[PDB]
Amino acid sequence: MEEDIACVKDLVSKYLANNERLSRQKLAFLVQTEPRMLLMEGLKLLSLCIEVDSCNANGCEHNSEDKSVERILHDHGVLTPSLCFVVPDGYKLTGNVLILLECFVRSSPANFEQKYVEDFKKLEQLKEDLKSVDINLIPLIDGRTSFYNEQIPDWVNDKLRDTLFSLLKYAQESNSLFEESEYSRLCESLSMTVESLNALLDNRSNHYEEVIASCHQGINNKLTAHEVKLQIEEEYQVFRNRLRKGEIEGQFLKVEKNQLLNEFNNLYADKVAEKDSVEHLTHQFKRASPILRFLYANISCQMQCWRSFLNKVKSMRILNKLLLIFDALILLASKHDQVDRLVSLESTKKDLKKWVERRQQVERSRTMQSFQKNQILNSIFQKTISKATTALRDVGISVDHYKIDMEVICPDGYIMDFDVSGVTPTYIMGDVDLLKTTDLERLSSLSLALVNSMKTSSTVCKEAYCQEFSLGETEFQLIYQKTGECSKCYAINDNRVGEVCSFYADPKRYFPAIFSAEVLQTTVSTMISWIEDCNELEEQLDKIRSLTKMILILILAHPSKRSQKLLQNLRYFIMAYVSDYYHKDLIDKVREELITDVEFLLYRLLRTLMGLVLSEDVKSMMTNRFKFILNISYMCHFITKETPDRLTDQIKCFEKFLEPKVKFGHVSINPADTATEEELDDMVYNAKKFLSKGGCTSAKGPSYKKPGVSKKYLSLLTSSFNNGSLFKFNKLTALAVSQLTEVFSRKGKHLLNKQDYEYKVQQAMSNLVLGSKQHKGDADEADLDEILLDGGASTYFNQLKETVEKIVDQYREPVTTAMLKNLCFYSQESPQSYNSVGPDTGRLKFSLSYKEQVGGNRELYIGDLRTKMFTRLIEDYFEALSSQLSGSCLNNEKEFENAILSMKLNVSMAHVSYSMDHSKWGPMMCPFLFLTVLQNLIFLSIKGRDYLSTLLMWHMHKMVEIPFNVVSAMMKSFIKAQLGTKQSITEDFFYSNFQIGVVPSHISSILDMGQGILHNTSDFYALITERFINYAISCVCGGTIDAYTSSDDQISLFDQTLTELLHRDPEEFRALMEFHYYMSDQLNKFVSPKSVIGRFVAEFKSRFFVWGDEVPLLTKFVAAALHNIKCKEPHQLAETIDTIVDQSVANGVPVHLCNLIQIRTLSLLQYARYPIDPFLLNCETDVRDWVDGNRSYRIMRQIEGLIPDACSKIRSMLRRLYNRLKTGQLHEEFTTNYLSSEHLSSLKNLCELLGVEPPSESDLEYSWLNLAAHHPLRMVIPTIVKTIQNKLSSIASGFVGLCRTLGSKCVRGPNKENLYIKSIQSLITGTQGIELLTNSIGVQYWRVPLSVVSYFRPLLWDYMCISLSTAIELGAWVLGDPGLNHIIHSLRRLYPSVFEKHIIKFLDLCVALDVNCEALSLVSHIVHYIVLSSELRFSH
Ligand SMILES: [Mn+2]
Repeated sequence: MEEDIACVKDLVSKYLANNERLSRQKLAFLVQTEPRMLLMEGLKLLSLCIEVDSCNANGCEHNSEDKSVERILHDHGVLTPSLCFVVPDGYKLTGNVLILLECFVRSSPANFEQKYVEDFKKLEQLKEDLKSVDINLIPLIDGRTSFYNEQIPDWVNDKLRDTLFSLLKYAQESNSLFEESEYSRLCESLSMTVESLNALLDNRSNHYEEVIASCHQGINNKLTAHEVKLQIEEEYQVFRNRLRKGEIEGQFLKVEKNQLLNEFNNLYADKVAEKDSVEHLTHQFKRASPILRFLYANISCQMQCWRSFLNKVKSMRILNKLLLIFDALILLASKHDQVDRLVSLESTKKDLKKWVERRQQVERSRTMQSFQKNQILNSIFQKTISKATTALRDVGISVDHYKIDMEVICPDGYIMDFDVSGVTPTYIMGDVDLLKTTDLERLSSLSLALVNSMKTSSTVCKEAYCQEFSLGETEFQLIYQKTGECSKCYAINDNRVGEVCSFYADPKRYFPAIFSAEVLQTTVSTMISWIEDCNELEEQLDKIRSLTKMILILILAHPSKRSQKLLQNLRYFIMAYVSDYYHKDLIDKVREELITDVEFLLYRLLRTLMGLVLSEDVKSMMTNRFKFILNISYMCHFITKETPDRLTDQIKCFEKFLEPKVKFGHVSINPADTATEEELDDMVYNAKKFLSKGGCTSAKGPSYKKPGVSKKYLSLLTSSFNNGSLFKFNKLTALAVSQLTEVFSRKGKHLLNKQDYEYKVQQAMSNLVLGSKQHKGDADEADLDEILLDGGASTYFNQLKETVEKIVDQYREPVTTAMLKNLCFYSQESPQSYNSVGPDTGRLKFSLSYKEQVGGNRELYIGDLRTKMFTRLIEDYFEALSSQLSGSCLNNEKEFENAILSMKLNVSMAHVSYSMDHSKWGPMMCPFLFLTVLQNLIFLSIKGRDYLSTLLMWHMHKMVEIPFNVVSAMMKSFIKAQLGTKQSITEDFFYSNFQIGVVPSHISSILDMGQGILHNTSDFYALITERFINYAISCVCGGTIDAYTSSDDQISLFDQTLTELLHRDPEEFRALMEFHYYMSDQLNKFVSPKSVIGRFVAEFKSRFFVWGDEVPLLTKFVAAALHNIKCKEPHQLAETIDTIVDQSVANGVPVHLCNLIQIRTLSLLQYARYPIDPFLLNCETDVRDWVDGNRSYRIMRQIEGLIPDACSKIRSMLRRLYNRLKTGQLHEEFTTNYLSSEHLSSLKNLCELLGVEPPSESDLEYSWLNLAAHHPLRMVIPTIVKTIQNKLSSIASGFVGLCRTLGSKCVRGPNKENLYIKSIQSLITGTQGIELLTNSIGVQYWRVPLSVVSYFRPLLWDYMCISLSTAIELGAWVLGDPGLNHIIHSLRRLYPSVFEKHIIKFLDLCVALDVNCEALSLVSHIVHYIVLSSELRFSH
């Protein structure tokens, strides 16, 4: 035993680095002969060296004596109260800023992220607590995946761990101490960790057997193919016989196009007259809304230089009264600009009324008088301007400042009297034709004004803030009082006469109309040219044009979810109108609640448009009008989707989640990590009730909306599948709350002047009453007591105790190797012996949230990494099972493409195409149903499926978290209803009767199946059920039905037999479809009322197909392109925009909109003072050759259009090179002639090698600004390394941030110093070369670079490498006339990168051409199209 101990002490005696504290640990280490003490001092040595590399790597002072944070601040003299006992690894105190460091090692990813978020939550607790002791805390977590360090070699450490593990093999150690929980925890903690985990005990406590018994209750799952057919035929015959006087006929009808219009016009008859002329509509429209009234009317430099200079100088450092001095300078500039702001809009966009200005000026002059005469004011002005001029000497000067020296020359001889004497002398309805752009231009100006008004800094009569926007030789002013991001009251006014219009909106919703002026008009023109018929010319096109323009402008002027949902129900309605058989309950889901009298006007416009489009004599064509109406809906897709209200949307999504639960009757209250008797009993009872589902054999069978699957149909399905025939200060604020509640009760003379008081008492009550109802945890899954600890981070414990007891009193009136070994060596809590309910660590803890979608708030389920891995295991197991099948279509592009081909082929033969959407696919499904359909299968090649069964059972008992905002709002509502509108909905009564007991926080039920958590299981089940139902229908009527399913929206294709049947017998077809509805409803596959069947359109995955061509679907992609401008480096922003435009042009959207959207994006970049370099965004005025072309191709195209003749010589030399780039002249000579070090001498030698030399004295004269020539642009080394490392707010706020960062410290230099863009512009200013732009791109300028400014980059080298990449990528026609293998190859070429970053024919060249430049789309593209005939003939 002691031989290998002497070998490992010899090993430490050889391979240890010389450290004194490690010689102290070596001194206590080598004197130990006990193996547990050798393991403790050895792992303490290793984790101690981890703390050495952590504290020395992060610069923190090492905590060796296990000093707490209160000990750290206690030794520094910072008095803290009794806080949480946390022992950090390293600490560093710098003034009032403390830095804490904690490090750990984990082998498994779940314990790594788990201890990561546990230590993250503890350091956020210390962050808020020491923030309440006024200390800015900087937490640092150094989590390491390996046991390596900077002290012991790798194989020596592996020999150490294999030596200690070679000491763990003896039995007397584990028999003596360190029992099998800590022994398996230690031995598995030192492992290198998986399907079918088997290191468990599987203590099923008589519960799994009961569920298996309830699953095999009456299901045969063993029948042959002779009883199934007879059973199905008998049941269908009984159903048909019942369909005469019994069942509700499946609620299927037959379209009467005129009746649908007469029902849509009379729909929603709250207050709408069904007689509206176009002229009266326009008259009401141009005077409808105050914003709408602001446009459609009959309206009719030294100051801005000073304003900008003052802003930029005030921003950084100058002082800290300052605003007073700046406003005084503004008044002097205005009074000297006598011969257009009047209220003197000062810095930060604020104005003063010229009255208190004189008063505080008198006060300042009197204070300066007592400092013992107008010259002292001028002297202060020179002091301030001198500080300004030196701060601008730093890097600015007279950079386009246009002679700010006026206040230096004129007022030297000068006066309050002059100022006041200069200040003292200083309908809404119209007819603007709907043919010009003035309306849209005014809308764009107002939208830009709002978006820029969002940028208020908010530091520290009419003292509100103002923004400016100009017009056709006039200058308006927007006024707003409250800053921030919330909806406010805005006022548009002028200075001439009144014109003070007012409204109340939200600024961050008006983004999609900032610079869109020629885009929308072209969309409208295309939509109308789509309707160039031979019948609607009789005075109808102008009405349609006015209607579409009014619709667009009303949508863009008023963003509201109501109009969005209205036009979505409109696309559903038109899909139903064009079809053959629609659902009877359709119009119930098309009517909505509309308010504010604007949505009613929108509905009147839509009704008139539908009447003008779908009147008599339409039988000429139908495709164009259908496409037009679809485009009007996806024109409602223009509205920004940014959750206009958070709390109401969360309440609504939670209500949609919970209503079907209480309708069933299995809502549970918070359990605690265990399994009591009553909940298991009611679980089994409701699982049995889930299977009752009385069929049509009874007298009340077709309930048609109740969840639950019938036992007989499930048994039939399982039997047909197993047979080879289916698929083959606290006290004072609390007393303030109490006295204000007393006021609310009795003292009502002062009605409401306590808004801020209302907020603070609301927050106090919500934090206080929820402090006594902590809804106990004991799981520590990173989110159980956050907000209650934020509110509690500044409060004492006994304080909370006395507050909660006094508030309930006043509320009753109106009515050991455990801890020292955890942090060093072994991991966190690991899965242990689990019951049939949970993993013995939790109970599959999930949490709910809402998702932003243009249609409706989708539900989202989020969980821990452990649960995520369990669900991923179930997911890919069922994914393998489904890939063994073929009918499914979720993610495999091959089968989806096959579905598209089959759909096209079927529609081309004028057959019937059934569409199907399933309502409430989330809640109506159930994991128990999955367990029951799985347990009754065969699946020949077994054992190991019991693990899958218990995993699926873990989902049977799962928990969801109610957000704290919801329960706080419910408590406020209950208090308001108890102290002081009687519309108690089911959820409110549920919350109230729960509050009578204990408040609920966690919910557990049966039929939840959180969306996305079990996606592939749902796909598998839906595939099986759809195939079985189609087989049943083909057996009943002798037909053939194909199906394609995506787990929510499915399509079905009927053969010629069913089409002939529909053409011959409508009654049998209606009976067959009602029987399909009955079958799909017996199993939990409820059909949504939006499902329509017909032979004109096919609805699948938001892609519509008709006979002939396919729907171009323009406006959806147009409005998508107008959106999504985030806060990134504008190169990546242009990448994203070009990708979206490439998808759009892969579609049917006419090219002319590509160029317009790109011009809009370039204008948005121009407005942000960001140099329009050529490599930023693609060329414009594009040819129709967006096919077979990459982004590099379009960059090459714009450079060739930008260079008249040199590109021709470059193309000639490159063709001669590519002819020599073949065998015999391999790239080794070229890669050795790379020469990316000094200059373009490589190309000089290449062109002089085989002919024409380049035209010098003009080639180097062309160069562009690469601002990221040394480092990327920061905002608060090639790209290959970024790809290797990646291998392992609102939308308007993004644009606001983009404009903010591009003005502040953004770019840095080769000296590790930050600077501005205007810094570079003031650095060049000329010096042999001026911008020399061409069509809006400020590019192409240099004379002879050869040491002060290296930000430039020649055009010829970039064009050369990009042309080489484009040529080797695709084709050789581009020179005409108008994953891991790459890593291995980069390791082969780059010698020093082998020890720095390790973790065929032309690949060497393409990877070589990426180390120098970073934006030429190489790595991104390495790892169908519909074009018009005329645009193709326009191609070159
Ligand atoms: Mn659908």
